[PDB]
Amino acid sequence: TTPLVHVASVEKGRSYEDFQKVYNAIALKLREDDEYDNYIGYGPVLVRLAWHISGTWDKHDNTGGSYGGTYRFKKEFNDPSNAGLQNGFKFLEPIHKEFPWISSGDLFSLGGVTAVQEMQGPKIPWRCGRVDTPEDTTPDNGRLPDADKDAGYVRTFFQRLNMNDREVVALMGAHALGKTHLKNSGYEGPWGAANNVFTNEFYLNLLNEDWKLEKNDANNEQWDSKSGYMMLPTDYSLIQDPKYLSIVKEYANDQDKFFKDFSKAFEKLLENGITFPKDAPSPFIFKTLEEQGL
Amino acid sequence: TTPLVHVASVEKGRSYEDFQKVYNAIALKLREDDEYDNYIGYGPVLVRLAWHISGTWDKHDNTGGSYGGTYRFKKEFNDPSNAGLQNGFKFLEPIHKEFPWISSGDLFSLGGVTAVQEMQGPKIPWRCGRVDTPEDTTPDNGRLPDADKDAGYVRTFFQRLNMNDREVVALMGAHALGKTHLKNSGYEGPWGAANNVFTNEFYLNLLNEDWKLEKNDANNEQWDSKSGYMMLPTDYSLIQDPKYLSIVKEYANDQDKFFKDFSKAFEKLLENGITFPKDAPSPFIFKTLEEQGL
Amino acid sequence: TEFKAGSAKKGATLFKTRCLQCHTVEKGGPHKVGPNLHGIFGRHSGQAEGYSYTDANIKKNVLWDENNMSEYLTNPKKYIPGTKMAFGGLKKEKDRNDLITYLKKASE
Ligand code: HEC
Ligand code: ZNH
Ligand code: ZNH
Repeated sequence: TTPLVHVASVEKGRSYEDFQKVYNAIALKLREDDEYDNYIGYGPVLVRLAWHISGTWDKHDNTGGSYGGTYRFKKEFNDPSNAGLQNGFKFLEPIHKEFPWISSGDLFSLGGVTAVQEMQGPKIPWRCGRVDTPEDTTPDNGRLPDADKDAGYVRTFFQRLNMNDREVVALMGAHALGKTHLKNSGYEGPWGAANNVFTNEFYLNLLNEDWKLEKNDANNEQWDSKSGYMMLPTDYSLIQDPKYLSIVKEYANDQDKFFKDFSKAFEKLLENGITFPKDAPSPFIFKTLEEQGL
Repeated sequence: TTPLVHVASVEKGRSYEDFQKVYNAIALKLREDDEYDNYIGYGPVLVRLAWHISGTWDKHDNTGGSYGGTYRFKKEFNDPSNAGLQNGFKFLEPIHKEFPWISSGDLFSLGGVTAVQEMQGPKIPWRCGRVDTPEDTTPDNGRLPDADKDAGYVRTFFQRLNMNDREVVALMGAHALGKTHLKNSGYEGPWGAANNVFTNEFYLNLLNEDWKLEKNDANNEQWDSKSGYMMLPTDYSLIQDPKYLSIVKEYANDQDKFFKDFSKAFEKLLENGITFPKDAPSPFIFKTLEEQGL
Repeated sequence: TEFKAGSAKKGATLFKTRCLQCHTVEKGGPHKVGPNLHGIFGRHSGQAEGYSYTDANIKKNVLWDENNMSEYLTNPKKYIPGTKMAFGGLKKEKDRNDLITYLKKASE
């Protein structure tokens, strides 16, 4: 009979050029408002936002995911696992006032694709068609992963998102971006030095640094290195598990392979739960600000 | 008085492979001894050397040129205009002892071809067969041009080398390489920023930079730019004469046309004075170090 | 010059947030992810001791003066292609002049 079918419906009248304009607006504000979070900028919080709105998906009943844009509603907004993300929402709201036609899900997911590309990351094909759903369909709190867990948890959690080993290791590489904030998650510090430039640094740091398990100021345990970097227990679990470890090594040695796998996995993450019709256009690959001469 | 015939004679039993081996030895030493002259390397001095030995040629009586390899002797070795070239000779002598069968003229001219190719320049066809001639075939000093000069002098000088307007403007493009040293020629500074890579920068700088005639520490006058580049009066004469100017504009816009014309003119320069038998093998195009894996 | 001169106090905040995670400005200082930036003004690209640079940063060999440094910090992988400097770029002229003013006083 079947689950929730979330059919994609392109916004009334819009095409590639219209979405390139939304990308351009997000990309420009990313360049302009560069002072945020001690000059890291809004890039990392935008990709975390794109992930958190997507990560609520449950493959078993097709609830959650990026489709509904349910983050705009109270329950999901005040999820404590979403602390810090309100800055990403505040960034995106004047862009939503500039383009009122775009759905909440399309804007939230486009924000992530824009951030990765603008931080010199791989091109991430993106599809439009997410439609805003009522307040009903708002997923319950607790669907996002806990950072204080092991490899078995990471593997089992990501199965709910239809992600295999390669896809989860690839997806976790986004931790090369930004930092953990004590006030938000109870964890403190960056995973790397290049906070706002997408690289394979996550995997290089996991392998090449000497990690030690210490307690932070929120009494949570994290893995810290002498260089001033940190790893959540879920990040460090990627080198404790033998199958995850070989993929971490593969990506530390090959940034091109990481880019290609991340691009596919991130697009899948943002598209999970959406049924795209066959009359629907092929995925859009947006031109960066640099490619447009900026 | 009546003209000197210089017949090319291939070194007994030597072919393509033998010369590729000499090319590889020069090329490897070029990569190894990269410390020299503030990391510019020995590349530029090798092409300057190939030009200096070839530029001694006089078409009217067929004296000099690359054939005899007469630079090794005292008279042409201590010519003032040859100041700084001793380094090129010092570089090539262990390669000569490694391959004692190769003639001096062949090694000197091959050093130039090797330098151009290894610095990402055009492929320059090269012919073997130069034969070592004695101390008295050694040309008198003052056959190389004076830098202090104008367009009319440059034209008339190059007529002695059977070079037309296109050939001389193309040849002067080698000035994209290295620099002038006060202790050597009485001129100081580079013509461009990309000193160790063969490009059309000489022409781009000659046209796009704001030049000012200034006196140097050796009391000679040169044209200087605010970017720290210089032009010899003979170089600047290329934009003072209308015929040379059109060709400078042409090469500044089209690097591929410069590459093609330079290869032809450089080969002609290195072959001036030599009579090749129909016998004799076809010109060799050597593979670069990169093309061989290395 | 072609570049102006700003506040060394702002450039201090710009360095501790965008450069310190890889660089250090005192004499005889540590080589972290990036080199020691002391004495970088008046020196050629890739001449500081005890560090393994890329072949692209060595072969560019430009004298680091306040003007060609501004062209570097705006887009690092454009001016020197193939460099391992993972940096986004200082797009604002004010952010560039303030940082150079600090680097002129801290690295000399
Ligand atoms: C870490 C991820 C970096 C950040 C952020 C910044 N830089 Fe850096 N820088 C880094 C590396 C790994 C290197 C070496 C590059 C190579 O190809 O080997 C550099 C180099 C420089 C240099 C050149 C040094 C020299 O050639 O002698 C300079 C002048 C420099 N970096 C400056 C600089 C400034 C002022 C920054 C702050 C905004 C900055 N860098 C950030 C790595 C990283
Ligand atoms: C296992 C799983 C997991 C986990 C648990 C996590 C967790 C987390 C945490 C805790 C944090 C912090 C917050 C704060 O602010 O403090 C983060 C961040 C984060 N994150 Zn992540 N993650 C993850 C995955 C992920 C993914 C998948 C992605 C995508 C792709 C991401 C992206 C992110 C980012 C980018 C960030 C940033 C933010 C900022 O900086 O702002 N992420 N993260
Ligand atoms: C007109 C004409 C002429 C003249 C005058 C000249 C001149 C010259 C001079 C002065 C110099 C300097 C030296 C020193 O070191 O100081 C040079 C260099 C020189 N050069 Zn060039 N040239 C010429 C041509 C030429 C040519 C033709 C070529 C080739 C092809 C050349 C190549 C050269 C080089 C490359 C150099 C650089 C070197 C180094 O750096 O080492 N060249 N020269």
